[PDB]
Amino acid sequence: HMTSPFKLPDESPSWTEWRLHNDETQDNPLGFKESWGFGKVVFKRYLRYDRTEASLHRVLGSWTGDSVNYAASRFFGFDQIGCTYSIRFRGVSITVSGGSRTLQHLCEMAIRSKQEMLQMA
Amino acid sequence: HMTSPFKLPDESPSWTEWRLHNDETQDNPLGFKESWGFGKVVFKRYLRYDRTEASLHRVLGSWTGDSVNYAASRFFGFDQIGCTYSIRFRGVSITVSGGSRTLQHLCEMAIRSKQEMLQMA
RNA sequence: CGUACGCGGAAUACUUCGA
RNA sequence: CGUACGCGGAAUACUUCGA
Repeated sequence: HMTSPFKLPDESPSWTEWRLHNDETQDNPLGFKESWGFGKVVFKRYLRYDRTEASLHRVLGSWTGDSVNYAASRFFGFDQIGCTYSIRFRGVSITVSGGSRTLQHLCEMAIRSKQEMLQMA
Repeated sequence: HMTSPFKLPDESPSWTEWRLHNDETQDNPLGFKESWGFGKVVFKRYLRYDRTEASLHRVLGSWTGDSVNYAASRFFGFDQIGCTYSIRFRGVSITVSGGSRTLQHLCEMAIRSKQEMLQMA
């Protein structure tokens, strides 16, 4: 059981729920997918999002600079390792990548990209 | 001679200039690298940037939604193609990717990521 | 700054198979 | 929504070679 950088559990819909949603509505999916990779390990999350202020606040809390650093530090070594944050929403994907030594900046760019991605008209 | 999505020419420093800059100063490079890829074709640019308002204004003009769409449309076909914008600055890289059908949104996210990247403390 | 290459990881696009 | 795979492209990290 590795330590995840996420503070909220995964919310992936079952194949059935996904199908039901499809027949009900795309630019209106159940949510978005985001991931954090440290070296050879990747952690993923699908989170429900409905474009409301309440929902945006909730999902922006899925990870923080501190939770990412704590999870990432477990994989640090003599040499620098590759770190990456990815988020996909409505057909568009943004990936922020860099070496572990720039993790702080990586997280700053990651959270900003996340907010902009979710607040896309 | 293919049509580039860029409106400013490349400014890659020679090996000599780069070396001279190194001995003079990293979080203070001569500039940043950005690229636009449409299908199997990629266009690249290294642009000088000194963190000033004047410089930021200048480099944000290297491409627009219109110049990207005109360059990208040359590669459109029956099926959708993969499009990508990448920018690297001070050890951090941001890549915005998606299918050609989302190019408009891709460009919106790309320009925002570019501005945030260049205005990183 | 740039060139060629290898490994790992990742992203996107198209296609297909499986629930 | 998810799984496995192939091709192309791309990104990052480490290493090395070449200017």
